[PDB]
Amino acid sequence: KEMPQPKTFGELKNLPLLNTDKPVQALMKIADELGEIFKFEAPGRVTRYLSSQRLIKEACDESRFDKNLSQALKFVRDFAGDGLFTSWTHEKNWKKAHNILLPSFSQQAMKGYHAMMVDIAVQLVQKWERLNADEHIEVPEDMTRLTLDTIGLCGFNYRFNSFYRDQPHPFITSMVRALDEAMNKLNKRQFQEDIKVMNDLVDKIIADRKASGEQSDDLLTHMLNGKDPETGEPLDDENIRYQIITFLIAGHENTSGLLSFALYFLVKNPHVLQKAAEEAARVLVDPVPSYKQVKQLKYVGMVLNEALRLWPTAPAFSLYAKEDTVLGGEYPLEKGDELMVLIPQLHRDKTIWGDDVEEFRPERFENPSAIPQHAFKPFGNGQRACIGQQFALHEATLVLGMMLKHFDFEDHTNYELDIKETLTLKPEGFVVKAKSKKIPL
Ligand code: HEM
Repeated sequence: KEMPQPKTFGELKNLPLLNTDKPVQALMKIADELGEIFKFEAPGRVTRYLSSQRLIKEACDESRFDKNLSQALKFVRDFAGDGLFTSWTHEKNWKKAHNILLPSFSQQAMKGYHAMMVDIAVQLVQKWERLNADEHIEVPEDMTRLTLDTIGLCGFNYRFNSFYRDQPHPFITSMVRALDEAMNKLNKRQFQEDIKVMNDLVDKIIADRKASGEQSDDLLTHMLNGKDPETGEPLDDENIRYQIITFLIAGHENTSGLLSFALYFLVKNPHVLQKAAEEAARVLVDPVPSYKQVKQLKYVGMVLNEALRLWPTAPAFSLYAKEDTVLGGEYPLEKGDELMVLIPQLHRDKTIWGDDVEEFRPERFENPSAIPQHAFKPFGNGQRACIGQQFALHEATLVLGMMLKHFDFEDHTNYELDIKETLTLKPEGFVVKAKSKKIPL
């Protein structure tokens, strides 16, 4: 009935508790200690962190709670604007973009993006094939090159050519610096210059495409051709720009983290790596994988879900109460009160998953129906769930499948997991050696 709360520091309230490089990891320890719900205050502000499936299922009731723009999302809005990720649900442009873009992100739509995903995946595998004996792989670094380039190509048919560079394309450098700055705020001159570098490139590409009239298999074509069924209006060019920025911003780091954490768990669990590699070998019988083959990589799909269980790479989302309501028969909330869903803790709820929650066991997902509703939420909730979910999973399944077909892997440093936190999670300094199986690529 009365809510637990961690240590306060006078007027600073709980804020100093998050004065750390790893705040989600600190929050998980507070959840370990305090249980399924705790109050957390800062000077301007109050939230409640939820960790149990029992309470989070109620928080996922869209008649009662809607997505909140957290402080992080308000800072990111300085360059992401009213794109899908940083808009309120009742903003006109949220509904308009959601209606136009939804079918373009369906599983069916992945058939159209597949060729460009494969173009970048082959670049990754060729890079590793071309390493000499004395060399290792920087895993998150290379996964980030891959996901950035894939979203650039599928998003607006632009090649960042990350596998041709030590220093990223200047748009990437500006984007990464811009995110870092907004996360650090939780400079001003540089922030503005980086916003400008981002808008100018994206605005140019939109302008070039409208001029040529070329039709391609990318999201920019769908957005130029789209009309909202409700209002009948297309997106304007400004909003199209914010969406392109958002796909890069919302998508690249989470998908790179997922691939990195999956490879981490596979090298730490060689029996699981072997079962996954055996599937990859049986299924991916052609030098270039087909869309239908990726669909047949069931166990690789399970590996990815179990990596998302333990370390969901967008680990928290924020909600507000639409009206006064009582949570779990115990905790009265007022209209506008905010809740945070602490996804890594939810995914450790022993009442759902059994006592072995820290173990990496992809077989938990053998029968996707046996997972209770709202027990597994790495892509958020309801109409404000990740629009990129099918894209992320097709990309990750394709690339992991190819990695497992083409190489044997060695954890040559006996790497110790260190999770770096920004807007996303990543296994910092994770490195491996890959020995080629010398299979036609
Ligand atoms: C494993 C990779 C990914 C994870 C774990 C992930 C996670 C999430 C989560 C938890 C949300 C909800 C945020 C909130 O409630 O505040 C979200 C929203 C969103 N994501 Fe993803 N994401 C991933 C990949 C992608 C990719 C590849 C794209 C684009 C190509 C993308 C685009 C978006 C967009 C536009 C939204 C906002 C949707 C809306 O509210 O209409 N994400 N993501």
